[PDB]
Amino acid sequence: MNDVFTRAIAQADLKGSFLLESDLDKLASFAKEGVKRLDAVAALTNNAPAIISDAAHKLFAEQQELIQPGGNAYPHRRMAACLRDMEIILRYVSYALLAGDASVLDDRCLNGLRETYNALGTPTQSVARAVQLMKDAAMVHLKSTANVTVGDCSSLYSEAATYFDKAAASIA
Amino acid sequence: MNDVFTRAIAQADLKGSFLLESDLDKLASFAKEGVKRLDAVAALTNNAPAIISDAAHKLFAEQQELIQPGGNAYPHRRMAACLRDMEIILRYVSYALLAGDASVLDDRCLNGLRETYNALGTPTQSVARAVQLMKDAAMVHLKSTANVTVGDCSSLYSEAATYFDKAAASIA
Amino acid sequence: MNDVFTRAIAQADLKGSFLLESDLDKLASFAKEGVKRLDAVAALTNNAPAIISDAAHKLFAEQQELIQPGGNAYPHRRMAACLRDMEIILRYVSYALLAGDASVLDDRCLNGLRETYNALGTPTQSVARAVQLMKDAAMVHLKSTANVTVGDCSSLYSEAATYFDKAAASIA
Amino acid sequence: MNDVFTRAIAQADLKGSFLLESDLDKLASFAKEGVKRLDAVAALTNNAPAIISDAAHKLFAEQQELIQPGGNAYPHRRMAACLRDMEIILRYVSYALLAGDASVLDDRCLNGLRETYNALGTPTQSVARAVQLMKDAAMVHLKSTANVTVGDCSSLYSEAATYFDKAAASIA
Amino acid sequence: AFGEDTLPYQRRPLSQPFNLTTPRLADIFQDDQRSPWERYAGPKFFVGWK
Amino acid sequence: MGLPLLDTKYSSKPHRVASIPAVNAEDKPWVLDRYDLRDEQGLQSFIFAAYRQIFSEHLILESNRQTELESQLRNGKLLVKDFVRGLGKSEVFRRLVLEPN
Amino acid sequence: SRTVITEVIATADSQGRFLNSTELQAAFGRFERAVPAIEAARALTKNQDALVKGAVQAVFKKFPYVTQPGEKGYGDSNQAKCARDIGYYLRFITYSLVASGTGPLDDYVIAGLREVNRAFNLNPLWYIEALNYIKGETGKLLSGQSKTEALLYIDHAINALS
Amino acid sequence: MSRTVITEVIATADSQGRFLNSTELQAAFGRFERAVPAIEAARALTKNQDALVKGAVQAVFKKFPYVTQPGEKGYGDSNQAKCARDIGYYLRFITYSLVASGTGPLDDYVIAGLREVNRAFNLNPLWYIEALNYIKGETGKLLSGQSKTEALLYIDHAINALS
Amino acid sequence: SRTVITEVIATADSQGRFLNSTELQAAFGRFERAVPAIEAARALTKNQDALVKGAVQAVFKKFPYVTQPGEKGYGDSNQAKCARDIGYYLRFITYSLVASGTGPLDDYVIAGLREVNRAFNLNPLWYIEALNYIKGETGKLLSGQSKTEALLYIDHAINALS
Amino acid sequence: SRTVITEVIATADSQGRFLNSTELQAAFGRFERAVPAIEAARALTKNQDALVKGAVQAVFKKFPYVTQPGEKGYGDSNQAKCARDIGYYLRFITYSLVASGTGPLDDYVIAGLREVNRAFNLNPLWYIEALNYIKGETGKLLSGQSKTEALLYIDHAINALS
Ligand SMILES: CCC1=C(C)/C(=C/C2=NC(=C\c3[nH]c(/C=C4\NC(=O)[C@H](C)[C@H]4CC)c(C)c3CCC(=O)O)/C(CCC(=O)O)=C2C)NC1=O
Ligand SMILES: CCC1=C(C)/C(=C/C2=NC(=C\c3[nH]c(/C=C4\NC(=O)[C@H](C)[C@H]4CC)c(C)c3CCC(=O)O)/C(CCC(=O)O)=C2C)NC1=O
Ligand SMILES: CCC1=C(C)/C(=C/C2=NC(=C\c3[nH]c(/C=C4\NC(=O)[C@H](C)[C@H]4CC)c(C)c3CCC(=O)O)/C(CCC(=O)O)=C2C)NC1=O
Ligand SMILES: CCC1=C(C)/C(=C/C2=NC(=C\c3[nH]c(/C=C4\NC(=O)[C@H](C)[C@H]4CC)c(C)c3CCC(=O)O)/C(CCC(=O)O)=C2C)NC1=O
Ligand SMILES: CCC1=C(C)/C(=C/C2=NC(=C\c3[nH]c(/C=C4\NC(=O)[C@H](C)[C@H]4CC)c(C)c3CCC(=O)O)/C(CCC(=O)O)=C2C)NC1=O
Ligand SMILES: CCC1=C(C)/C(=C/C2=NC(=C\c3[nH]c(/C=C4\NC(=O)[C@H](C)[C@H]4CC)c(C)c3CCC(=O)O)/C(CCC(=O)O)=C2C)NC1=O
Ligand SMILES: CCC1=C(C)/C(=C/C2=NC(=C\c3[nH]c(/C=C4\NC(=O)[C@H](C)[C@H]4CC)c(C)c3CCC(=O)O)/C(CCC(=O)O)=C2C)NC1=O
Ligand SMILES: CCC1=C(C)/C(=C/C2=NC(=C\c3[nH]c(/C=C4\NC(=O)[C@H](C)[C@H]4CC)c(C)c3CCC(=O)O)/C(CCC(=O)O)=C2C)NC1=O
Ligand SMILES: CCC1=C(C)/C(=C/C2=NC(=C\c3[nH]c(/C=C4\NC(=O)[C@H](C)[C@H]4CC)c(C)c3CCC(=O)O)/C(CCC(=O)O)=C2C)NC1=O
Ligand SMILES: CCC1=C(C)/C(=C/C2=NC(=C\c3[nH]c(/C=C4\NC(=O)[C@H](C)[C@H]4CC)c(C)c3CCC(=O)O)/C(CCC(=O)O)=C2C)NC1=O
Ligand SMILES: CCC1=C(C)/C(=C/C2=NC(=C\c3[nH]c(/C=C4\NC(=O)[C@H](C)[C@H]4CC)c(C)c3CCC(=O)O)/C(CCC(=O)O)=C2C)NC1=O
Ligand SMILES: CCC1=C(C)/C(=C/C2=NC(=C\c3[nH]c(/C=C4\NC(=O)[C@H](C)[C@H]4CC)c(C)c3CCC(=O)O)/C(CCC(=O)O)=C2C)NC1=O
Ligand SMILES: CCC1=C(C)/C(=C/C2=NC(=C\c3[nH]c(/C=C4\NC(=O)[C@H](C)[C@H]4CC)c(C)c3CCC(=O)O)/C(CCC(=O)O)=C2C)NC1=O
Repeated sequence: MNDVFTRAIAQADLKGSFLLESDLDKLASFAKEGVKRLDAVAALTNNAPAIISDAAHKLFAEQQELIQPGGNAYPHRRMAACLRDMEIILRYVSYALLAGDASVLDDRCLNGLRETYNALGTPTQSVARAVQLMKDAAMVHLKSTANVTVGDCSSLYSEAATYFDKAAASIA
Repeated sequence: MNDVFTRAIAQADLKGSFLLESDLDKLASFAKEGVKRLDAVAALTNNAPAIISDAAHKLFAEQQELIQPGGNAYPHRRMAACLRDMEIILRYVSYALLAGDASVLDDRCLNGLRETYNALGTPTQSVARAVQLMKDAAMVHLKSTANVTVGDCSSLYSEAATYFDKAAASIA
Repeated sequence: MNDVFTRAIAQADLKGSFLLESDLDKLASFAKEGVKRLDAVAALTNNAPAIISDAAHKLFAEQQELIQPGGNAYPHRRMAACLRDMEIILRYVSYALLAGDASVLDDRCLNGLRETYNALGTPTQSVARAVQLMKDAAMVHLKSTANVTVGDCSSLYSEAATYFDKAAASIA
Repeated sequence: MNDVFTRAIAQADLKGSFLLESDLDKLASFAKEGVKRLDAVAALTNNAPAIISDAAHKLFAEQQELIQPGGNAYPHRRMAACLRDMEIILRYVSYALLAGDASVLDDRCLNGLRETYNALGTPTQSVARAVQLMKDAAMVHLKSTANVTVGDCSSLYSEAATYFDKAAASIA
Repeated sequence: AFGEDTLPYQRRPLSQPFNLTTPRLADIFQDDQRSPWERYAGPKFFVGWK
Repeated sequence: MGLPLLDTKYSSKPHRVASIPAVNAEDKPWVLDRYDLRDEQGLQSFIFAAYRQIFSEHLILESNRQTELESQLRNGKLLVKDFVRGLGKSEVFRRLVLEPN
Repeated sequence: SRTVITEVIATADSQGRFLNSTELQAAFGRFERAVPAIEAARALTKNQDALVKGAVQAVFKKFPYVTQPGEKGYGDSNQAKCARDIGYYLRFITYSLVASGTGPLDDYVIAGLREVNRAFNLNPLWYIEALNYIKGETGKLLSGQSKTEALLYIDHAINALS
Repeated sequence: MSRTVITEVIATADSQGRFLNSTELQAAFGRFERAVPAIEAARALTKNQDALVKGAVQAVFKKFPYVTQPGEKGYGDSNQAKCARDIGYYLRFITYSLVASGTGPLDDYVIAGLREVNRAFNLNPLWYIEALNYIKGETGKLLSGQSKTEALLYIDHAINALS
Repeated sequence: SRTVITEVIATADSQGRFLNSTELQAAFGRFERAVPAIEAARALTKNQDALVKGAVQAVFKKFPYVTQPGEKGYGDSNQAKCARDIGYYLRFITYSLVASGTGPLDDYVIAGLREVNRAFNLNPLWYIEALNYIKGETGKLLSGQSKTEALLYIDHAINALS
Repeated sequence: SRTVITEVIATADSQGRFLNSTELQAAFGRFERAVPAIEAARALTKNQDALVKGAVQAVFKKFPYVTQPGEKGYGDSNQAKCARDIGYYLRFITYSLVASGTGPLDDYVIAGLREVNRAFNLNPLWYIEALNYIKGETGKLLSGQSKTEALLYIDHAINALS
């Protein structure tokens, strides 16, 4: 399972060559923005309960059919599993955000998720909608400037957005 | 695993509504005839060796090619496997007769058994024939009026016949 | 997982017949030549590291792409897996040679090796070439008369060639 | 399995009060000197194999009855076991060094090692002697200041002596 | 593989986990569940800007 | 018991041939053991990892929590093999895993 | 779900044995107890509207502050969901009565209760108050033995919540 | 898939993930030496199969008179035929085991599932024990020296499993 | 309890191997981190009475219903227990600060939090927003990295209560 | 491959939790780690050729016999392969420096080293001595944190070989 440094190393070894000075410069810039990246990952970590709560509330406001008798989130058990899925996806997204590489999602979470959801009978578009709602919820907490040094981190916002979108696309 | 009551409950919950008075009356009648149902189930349980032995004798009179060298019941392990299969299917039929629903029989016994027999090279028509022979040898015992109160057990006889026919049709 | 005796007995049983005079004579001949057979299996077992080293030397002389970076035997753990696979296949050939039947080779070793290699990305024709190189290196050790009584062993050489080719063709 | 900070917090909770400023001062004094402790532990870790080789050589030198047959240290596998024991006790002393507490030493294995060596029959005073002499051998390496910035190391030496002798006195 | 002391774990490099690929149920119809083409036929209990 | 079982008819799998350490260290699953049970937070993590290995992390619900087995484990009167077996021989494992399949 | 019959069959099927005499005695007990339980289920089914509305009102009385603005009880939607949830609990109590087992409750309601209540911040005490109101009115609606059955199931739900 | 000397050797070498050491090929040499008396016994026992089976059937009837009267298992031509067929099976698998130098044929083809089949069809193990005792007596004469011991080992194994 | 050094030593001894680089110099990172954390602990230890007194009334402001008779907060003794609980939480935040890990807060507070809170019918939101007030007042008392430290440890406590 | 970040994520995922405080502290430690390590990698990448030539010449020097015909090290091809192998080791040490973890070295060089050496009759002491020469040379090339880090990874490789 690869982070950005290991991904660069794997590319270099496939070429069978030392790392370039340009690639070392890129990795050094990554290590420089690492503090901002840690702040974003910690924001997701702390705000995970509120993120999942907001996403669940909006999702079940939009799709009553899920929570109707016979729906895919009707009893307490299926709703609890739904919220567990939201937490699992948010957790793997935070993993990838820290590592700076989406290998965590693809390897551990999204490798066979659509086939699993089809086997269970789960509406997959609704899962993707929950992922997108979680993305919208998490952008608010990532943008929050309270108790954190002010700065520009739009690259991190775009990065987290593309991991959420990758998760949704692999699920949907 | 469902019985008649849980089948009714699940259907009502899918409709999202309480049980109608017609459904409760049906279940009351079921419970009232439950003592006769217990009699039939006990007749099947107590006479399992007799049923299996008679079915085996008849089957291996009809189909001698099973017990010839190169047949599918030739050595001792294969004959013991045959008798074991008959006992297992009789067990699940008695379960389905007590419950009142063929859900246990279909889910736990017959759901993938034809594929198994094909993978093992077993003649599924011979297995179905053995199941019908157990049907005959069993309804001999369910109809044994001796030692029990006389009454109309036609519904139970039909139910047992349907379970055995379902087994035979599923295997073959 | 049968020796030649067990295949004889199983083929006889399928017909439901005793073992004939000719079959018993052939099996007694096999037992008589089992002394040569033990010499051959010992010649394989004693010299296994030498056989694997010779095969690897020749194979990475002829196919340098295996050991270059980006190759399939390069990263120095894939080289260990290469040599380990060679030793496994040599071991199973020795098993088969002792038994007199290629059953153990076919079932315990090669059952799903082709698709395993395809999923990994391993060039299967190179693996088959390595098996053929092990055959070539092992024939010399088999034909060594040192410390062994001189005699005819052309049949054993043919059998060993058959087993090595069976492994190689299964992989390829 | 406790740290000096862990022990301080344990006593603070036991008395039910907050951590006193004197306790905080001593923790800060320990922490500011952390690189002291880390360099000592890391040098011990790196040079451990040489320490163990020297220790084995000498313990063979002064103590002779072991090496000949019949002693509690003749066989070769028994030599692997003795080397493992000296390695692990050195490692446990390293753990006590880094943690700054002997609870990581006393609780884990010293409790059971007593009855273990009583049941085995190997003398315990020889074990304590080997502990002391391996302490001397490791201390010699711990003196080595080359390749590292110069500084004082007396307190770490005192703590290491206390921990080695504590392990010996427990074993003895 | 594990013995009396170790907890079971998948003997595969874990970049391809089991529990993700294998669910507890696969391709069955459930009694409490409802077919995806079906729709709920029961009390609406509210009208939120339908 | 009764009759013997059929033949296994093996196939080539990574676990069968693993004389060489795995490709990635972090990708090796964690090997929980008796020592992990000595601590307390470690014991909670061990219990959760067992529930995740057997019950698949979606059945880790307070209704599904075997408390008798957990208390026996915490005592030290229960092996890890017996804890795993007791999770397998449980009402939740039959009702949630065996019945559907 | 889990009824008397289903536990009997599953216990037999887990040891791989035929249903023996003790199992049939338990099933007989179920079939004799079915009449009072079905009577209780019919009684609670006939009066579902009064029970649900009174339970919601008892919930509001016990916790007036919840219906204040910014709290969970304010708004038509939240009280409609209140009535819906109490209807769910009553429905599953009657299901458990008919099934003669706590299986419908243990599967539909209790399985995942803590996680869902903590996720949506639903106080269990609201539902315990509503179930206590249902418990009280069951005594008026039901006499003798059907009352005892309904009370067993409502108590099981209450203990599951608390 | 039988449990023979060669195959037990191969299986115990495979389970340990190692080559065949000295002792494995060593026991294999023992087996290959063993085979000549075993094949001699199997030949001398397959040649006399029909007389052996006939004598065994008659001996079982002599030792168990009650089975012969009407209303019992032994009454009827068909039960006669199946008695002869069962004893022929036992003899054939004893010869198989002799040839294979192991109890794999008996333990797999006859012994496994023996009790269940006997119980289901109400077959008495003592009938076959008496038949095998008669066959043992006759192979006491038919075989000389090593071959007699080799045949008696497997007949005794079958008798022990019947009991 | 659990600390970074404790994690290092337990992991190293579990495999029976000497310490690897990451372990050593993550312990280095902790040794450096000790300096701001201990200052944060001292700062939190100075003001404890004001923090607890503010927390109790912050709870009362946010949740008034707990004060009226028949509720948990009513009575002098119950409010004293409230103050004691908030003092416990603050002391364990300081303990985590000096320990550089959530260890003391996890074994001393989180371990068995939910069942104990449920048995005594203690609503966790009380403690949640009391901890929120404590976070707000650390918003002024502290400055610099120590600030973040305190905040995150309080973070963890909140994360575990919900 | 194993790294600080990668083991952080693996540990978090094993326990089914988000990254807590200590995990991000270790991540911060590695992020500060990177700079001296990346300068070490740049210095070793600039001076790869002289280092390789010195290592190969030292291997010949302290093993004069292998240079002679009839031995392993004789020949142009064998010595070119020696140079290539030392280039491999230096490249993977630079990889470990850049990754700030022994993931690359363990992944490529260490995993399966013994079996390959035994099968091809490659004496580990040659590579140990070449690593020792590289240790000495970087004793001159680097200083400060970078020297310590590079020596640490070279020592890891040396212990793995020996
Ligand atoms: C490796 C990481 C991982 C993921 C991602 C994962 C997803 C996952 N969710 C599952 C169940 C489920 N998943 C859902 C989720 C849906 N419900 C509603 O439709 C929502 C729209 C939607 C969620 C937002 C539900 C309701 C279930 C319950 C199905 C059941 O109980 O059978 C299952 C079936 C396994 C089981 O229940 O034991 C898996 C594998 N599992 C994993 O181990
Ligand atoms: C103990 C756990 C830990 C954390 C949490 C951590 C994060 C962290 N963030 C920092 C500053 C910062 N943090 C951010 C990121 C934020 N800026 C805001 O505007 C964005 C909403 C947000 C983006 C996610 C930025 C831009 C800086 C300024 C310094 C820099 O960019 O390098 C600093 C340097 C202190 C300073 O000079 O301000 C640290 C150590 N490090 C740790 O060891
Ligand atoms: C692998 C070797 C093998 C054996 C050994 C074997 C025994 C065997 N004998 C059988 C029949 C039988 N065999 C006998 C034997 C009796 N006949 C009497 O003359 C004697 C007293 C006595 C023999 C000494 C009898 C009575 C039956 C009929 C039992 C019945 O069907 O009710 C059957 C049931 C098949 C059928 O109904 O025809 C088996 C399985 N089967 C095998 O495949
Ligand atoms: C609860 C659902 C269920 C059932 C019932 C089931 C039956 C079953 N029958 C089997 C083999 C068998 N089944 C039979 C029986 C058939 N062949 C005979 O000719 C008869 C005509 C006929 C029986 C009336 C035989 C002879 C075998 C042995 C095949 C063999 O050993 O190769 C086997 C595998 C072989 C073993 O492990 O011993 C199973 C699992 N499996 C299930 O999961
Ligand atoms: C401990 C296990 C158990 C057993 C053994 C059992 C048998 C049983 N059967 C009964 C009545 C009965 N049993 C039967 C069944 C018979 N009708 C035909 O003759 C068939 C041969 C046969 C069933 C196929 C019938 C029809 C009744 C009377 C039904 C009624 O009066 O309501 C009764 C009640 C006596 C009565 O109604 O006066 C019992 C206890 N019940 C049990 O709980
Ligand atoms: C330690 C395990 C073990 C081994 C290894 C073994 C082999 C073995 N080979 C023998 C002779 C023999 N060995 C061979 C085989 C050789 N013929 C050709 O030279 C080939 C190069 C070569 C085999 C490939 C032959 C043909 C005989 C004589 C058999 C005959 O009469 O034709 C002998 C008898 C000679 C004596 O004891 O003096 C033995 C015991 N037996 C064992 O218990
Ligand atoms: C019976 C169980 C047993 C075994 C197997 C065993 C092997 C063994 N050989 C040793 C030393 C040795 N081994 C050798 C032999 C090798 N070294 C040179 O390179 C030679 C060229 C080469 C000989 C072919 C030598 C010369 C030593 C002496 C090293 C020393 O202690 O100074 C040692 C170190 C401790 C000692 O014996 O003093 C062991 C354990 N010792 C045992 O008690
Ligand atoms: C929990 C951590 C741990 C401890 C505490 C430990 C000590 C230990 N030493 C043992 C035997 C032993 N102990 C020794 C060492 C003694 N004999 C002489 O060499 C010396 C005087 C002295 C060492 C200085 C030896 C040689 C054995 C082997 C006895 C045998 O194999 O029969 C045993 C018995 C089981 C085994 O060796 O695997 C243990 C448990 N091992 C551990 O994994
Ligand atoms: C990879 C893990 C790691 C290591 C190995 C490490 C060693 C290390 N110790 C340092 C400070 C230091 N370290 C020492 C300790 C040394 N003095 C002597 O007595 C002994 C050889 C040894 C103690 C046993 C000293 C004296 C300093 C100078 C700072 C001071 O103590 O005032 C420095 C900063 C260099 C500088 O001052 O510019 C490093 C890199 N740091 C790390 O993060
Ligand atoms: C007991 C029966 C059995 C066999 C034989 C078997 C072989 C086997 N070889 C494997 C990998 C491999 N196999 C090879 C060998 C090939 N690559 C090069 O082209 C060489 C020329 C050539 C060797 C002749 C290599 C290099 C790998 C590693 C692939 C990787 O690590 O990604 C794997 C995948 C698991 C792993 O080792 O990582 C298996 C299962 N497994 C079994 O259960
Ligand atoms: C299997 C049976 C079952 C139950 C019981 C159940 C309860 C339940 N009620 C919910 C909403 C709700 N339920 C209530 C109930 C409150 N309303 C009043 O204020 C009262 C004080 C109190 C009821 C006594 C409220 C306020 C909400 C909205 C909470 C939110 O949206 O965050 C939700 C969130 C899902 C949604 O509808 O969007 C669930 C799961 N769900 C089920 O599938
Ligand atoms: C070291 C870890 C630790 C914690 C965290 C802790 C909290 C704690 N507070 C308790 C009592 C209590 N605590 C409160 C305080 C609540 N009610 C209001 O005043 C406030 C809004 C609110 C506090 C924020 C009350 C009312 C009780 C009495 C509960 C009862 O007896 O019914 C109890 C039960 C003890 C008893 O009932 O005798 C615990 C366990 N105790 C510990 O040992
Ligand atoms: C990823 C890291 C990696 C390593 C370390 C590695 C070692 C390695 N070196 C090799 C070649 C070689 N290596 C050597 C030994 C060297 N030549 C002598 O001049 C020196 C004394 C000595 C170095 C100090 C020799 C003589 C060969 C060619 C002959 C042979 O492979 O046996 C080979 C065999 C390649 C082939 O078959 O052509 C391997 C596997 N391979 C790898 O992929």
